[PDB]
Order: sequence, then C-alpha cells, then structure tokens
Amino acid sequence: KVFERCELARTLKRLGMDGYRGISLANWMCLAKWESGYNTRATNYNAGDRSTDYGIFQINSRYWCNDGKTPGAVNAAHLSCSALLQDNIADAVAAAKRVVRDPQGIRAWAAWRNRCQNRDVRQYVQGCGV
Repeated sequence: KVFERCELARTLKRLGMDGYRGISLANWMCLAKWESGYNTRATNYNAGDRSTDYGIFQINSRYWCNDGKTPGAVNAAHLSCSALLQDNIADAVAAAKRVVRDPQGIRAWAAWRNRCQNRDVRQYVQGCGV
C-alpha cells in the first residue's frame, strides 16, 4: 500500500509514534518519505553486504527482522521480514520503535541524517490535523 501523507500522519500518531524516544512525528514522516515514499512493499537489496531493507521504514534484515538468507543475521525486533510488507503497519511501527531504543536513535537510518536532520520538517505534517 502507498499511504497518502496525512493518512499516514494520523495512523502513526494513533500508534504512539509522536515523541517516541524524543522523535517528533514530523521526523518519522520525513524518514518514511525518503526511505520508501510511504510504500509498505518497498524492498531494497544491498548487494554489498547481502542484506535487504523491508517496508515503509526500510528495516534491515541483518539486525531487525529475519529473512533467512542474510549472512550472520540477528533478530532484535524478532519478526519475520514478511511482516514488514503488510498493508497494516502495526508490526513495522513496533520494529521501528525497537531500532530507536538503541543509543543511535533515529540516526540509525542514513537517509534521515542526509535529508531530515537539522531541517524544517513541519511540511511533512502540515494540514493533517495531528
């Protein structure tokens, strides 16, 4: 599923993402936008280390979800990577919360540093009623 901007904003708020570990909803929106374009079935294979990023938040198979084909992988979140390609984002959200429970926080995603960090991100949630 490809979420419409505000539709996603409201859904993330309802799921308790606003201010989770100090991360504003605007920031979670900026991350989803650059990671997958708000697309739940987005997948990206990293030929360099043989891992794959899954879902709306592009969660990595080496540490957060299990896909069986990733060399020396762990399952911090403890989910099947399959769960992160569903239209319902409850599991993707729980996985994203687990990632930021590590000291790096939102910085775990390279894309966030490049396109969100130290920027005016209000535009991602403006007019959505959140």
